[PDB]
Amino acid sequence: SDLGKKLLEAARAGQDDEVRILLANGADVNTADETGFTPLHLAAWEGHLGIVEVLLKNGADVNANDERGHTPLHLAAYTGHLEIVEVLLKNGAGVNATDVIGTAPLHLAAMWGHLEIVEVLLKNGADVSAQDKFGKTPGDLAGDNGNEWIAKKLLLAAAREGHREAVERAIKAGADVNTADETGFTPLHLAAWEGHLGIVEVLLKNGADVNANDERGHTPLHLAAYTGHLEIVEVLLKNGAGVNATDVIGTAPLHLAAMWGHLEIVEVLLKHGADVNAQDKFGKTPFDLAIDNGNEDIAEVLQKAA
Repeated sequence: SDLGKKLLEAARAGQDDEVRILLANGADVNTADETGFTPLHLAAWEGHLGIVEVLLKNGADVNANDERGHTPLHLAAYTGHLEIVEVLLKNGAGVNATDVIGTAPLHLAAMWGHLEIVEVLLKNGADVSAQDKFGKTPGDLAGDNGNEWIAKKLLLAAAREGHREAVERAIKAGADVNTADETGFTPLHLAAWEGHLGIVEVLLKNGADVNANDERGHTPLHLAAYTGHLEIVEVLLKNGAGVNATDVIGTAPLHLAAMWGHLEIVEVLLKHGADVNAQDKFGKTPFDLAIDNGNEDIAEVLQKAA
């Protein structure tokens, strides 16, 4: 096992050239010392991007467990090397790998304040509601530690993915219910777009702006009529959400509801009192967009109202 101890000292030191000589000689790429660290762990700790790509292309397991239950992704979120976190994820690493306590890479990335590391985990399907042994969520790890900006980015991912439990606790921690992302989507937009009704009423009960606009003037009432979730449009209109509100292109929720074929939504929009006369920037009424699309039932229902 002399080739493995010199491989661990070469992968930790950063001499990538000695790794090439020893791997071509037949050294095990997944040799574990007394602690269980594979060369992929030590290279992800010291931050040598060159050695990691060599170990991953010859057959190093991307989910190598040490004695403490740390995968190379767990050590990649703790050090803060953004370039190393995405290389492991593209090879098929565990986005929600647990620790001895149950700590996932989403927990460690939000604990030390690595925002760009937290953002890449959320793209690869990370569970924000993942719980460890003590009952602390990355939303709790972010709001208590003092990283309120990371708590906003974590609250937004929870409303988009659909984890209802990890939301009200962050509001109890002082999180902003009207916080927006890069495009302006509040958690009210993300909850009505994916069709997860459970946050729509509880976020509405705390005091979220129902007629809030994004960077392009899109209110959450527009998104509810687009996907066709009728049970969400009824709750939004119950509180007095703007039904005649349009975006920068003049697109009303009636324009979106008539394009995709949602008869039960078009009726409830006409129930609260919406004008068919509204047009977009192309001079197109909800009647004309339903004719070319291939959906005549909506065109006939508004024709009876016109």
